[PDB]
Amino acid sequence: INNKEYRLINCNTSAITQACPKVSFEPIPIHYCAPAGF
Amino acid sequence: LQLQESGPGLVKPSETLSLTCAVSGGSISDYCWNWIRQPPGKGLEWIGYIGGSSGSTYYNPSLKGRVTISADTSENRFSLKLSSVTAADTAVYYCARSPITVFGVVIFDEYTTGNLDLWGPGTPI
Amino acid sequence: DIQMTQSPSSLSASVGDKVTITCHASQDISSWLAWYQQKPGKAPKPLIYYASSLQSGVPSRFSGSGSGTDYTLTITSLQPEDFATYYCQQYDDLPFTFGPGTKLD
Amino acid sequence: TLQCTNYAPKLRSMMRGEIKNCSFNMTTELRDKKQKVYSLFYRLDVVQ
Amino acid sequence: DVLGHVRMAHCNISKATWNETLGKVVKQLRKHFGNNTIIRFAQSSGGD
Ligand SMILES: *[C@@H]1O[C@H](CO)[C@@H](O[C@@H]2O[C@H](CO)[C@@H](O[C@@H]3O[C@H](CO[C@H]4O[C@H](CO)[C@@H](O)[C@H](O)[C@@H]4O)[C@@H](O)[C@H](O[C@H]4O[C@H](CO)[C@@H](O)[C@H](O)[C@@H]4O)[C@@H]3O)[C@H](O)[C@H]2NC(C)=O)[C@H](O)[C@H]1NC(C)=O
Ligand SMILES: *[C@@H]1O[C@H](CO)[C@@H](O)[C@H](O)[C@H]1NC(C)=O
Ligand SMILES: *[C@@H]1O[C@H](CO)[C@@H](O)[C@H](O)[C@H]1NC(C)=O
Ligand SMILES: *[C@@H]1O[C@H](CO)[C@@H](O)[C@H](O)[C@H]1NC(C)=O
Ligand SMILES: *[C@@H]1O[C@H](CO)[C@@H](O)[C@H](O)[C@H]1NC(C)=O
Repeated sequence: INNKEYRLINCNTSAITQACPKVSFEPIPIHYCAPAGF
Repeated sequence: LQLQESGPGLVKPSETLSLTCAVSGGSISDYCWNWIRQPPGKGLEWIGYIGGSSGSTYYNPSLKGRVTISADTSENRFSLKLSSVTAADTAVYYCARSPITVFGVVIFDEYTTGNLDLWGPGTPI
Repeated sequence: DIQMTQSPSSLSASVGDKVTITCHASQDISSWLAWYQQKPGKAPKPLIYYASSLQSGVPSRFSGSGSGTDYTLTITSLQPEDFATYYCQQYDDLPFTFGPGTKLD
Repeated sequence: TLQCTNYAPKLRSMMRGEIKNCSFNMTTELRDKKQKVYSLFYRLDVVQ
Repeated sequence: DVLGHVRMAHCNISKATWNETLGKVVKQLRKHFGNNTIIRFAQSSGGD
């Protein structure tokens, strides 16, 4: 900002939502399927 | 253009003084009209003024209340009334014309005025 | 209620002298100052409006200038018709006020 | 709380008293600091 | 701030056109009340 005074970068543009610690970020494969008629 | 005043030459204590001023050679709607007081031996004191086409009035905080100023453009005349006249209100009264420099809508008093361009003969009271 | 003073209150002068009359405002009035000349028994007549603009019909011998709180009126040739009491009118803000006046003699 | 004065105290026309110059603190990007803000409001939006 | 004079917001309507339009409105309006009545117009009364 100007032991020194600092701020988080997010306070310049956006409030941060804390990710829930119980939700994994491991990739899981997803299959895309056509609807009837396609 | 001539301004000519009239009215009683003196009123009794607690009576209302009513002075008039006629405009000859011009029109009230295009100018603002001021009343100025001058007690004997003293300088000038502004009483109040009324606009032309807008009809708005302003009064001095001195002579608090009491002062009514009006105009009637159908006869090209205007008048001043001062209620509850006391001994301290004896003075020479003048009517005067002031120009209007218009920057906006004239009916909203969007103009600069306050200069006195023409004075009447005066009416000692 | 804007206050106005004048200096000198009485200025001694002879015929043909160059004279200056000053006016001092309690606050900046943005050049909205008018000068008037009054004779005993008569209504005052206009001289100058908006601090420096000469009124039509007034001799060219009259001039003036100033700014802020300090304004002056200059008379370059004091002829007998000019021995009068001069007044400053402040119309920048309402109520309108006048100074005490300066007498020439 | 706003601290307001008239925007144009020398106006002799309509809009006299209609626009007020109001001072207030107001927050900043950080929760630990406040600023000082001067802004104008219309009379119809501000009550004493 | 205001980069110039403070002025009143306003709106202009032609006077002759409005008077003619109002005359047309009264002429048609009389059909539901009678031809010997007086139709008067006035401004609003209460509310904000
Ligand atoms: C609703 O109807 C009303 C009434 O007609 C309109 O009010 C007019 O509004 C205009 C501005 O919007 C006013 O114009 C001003 O006129 C002044 C006097 O004009 C005469 O003198 C000049 C020379 O000084 C001539 O050129 C002119 O032809 C006239 O003979 C001007 O002095 C004003 O000047 C100011 O503005 C100009 C910008 O144009 C600046 O350059 C100047 O320095 C100065 O700041 C201005 O031109 C007009 O006077 C008003 N009339 C009345 C009767 O009040 C409303 O505008 C109208 N509104 C709508 C929405 O239709
Ligand atoms: C804050 O954001 C602006 C753009 O909104 C950016 O230019 C600036 O660099 C940012 N501050 C820092 C410290 O990066
Ligand atoms: C803003 O906050 C400060 C805190 O010290 C206070 O003194 C000040 O009066 C506040 N401003 C207004 C307009 O209330
Ligand atoms: C409105 O403006 C138009 C031009 O845009 C003009 O022809 C018309 O006369 C104006 N009417 C009024 C009432 O000002
Ligand atoms: C204009 O208004 C007057 C009433 O003020 C009315 O008598 C007259 O008929 C109106 N003009 C038109 C064309 O309707």
